[PDB]
Amino acid sequence: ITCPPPMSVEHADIWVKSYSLYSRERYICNSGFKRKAGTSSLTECVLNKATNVAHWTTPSLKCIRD
Repeated sequence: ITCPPPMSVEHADIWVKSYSLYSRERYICNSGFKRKAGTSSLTECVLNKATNVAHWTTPSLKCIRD
């Protein structure tokens, strides 16, 4: 039980080599960028109780320098 590709964020990178059911990942930001005051980039493989496949939340993320 692996997940679909996490394709979100915008101003950030992630690496997760094999995914997993009920796995948490945070975005590394873009090259040097910081999370703005309050933004959360927690992409968690949450079981959507219908599709039987854990997908990757809805994280807003505002990675802006520095």
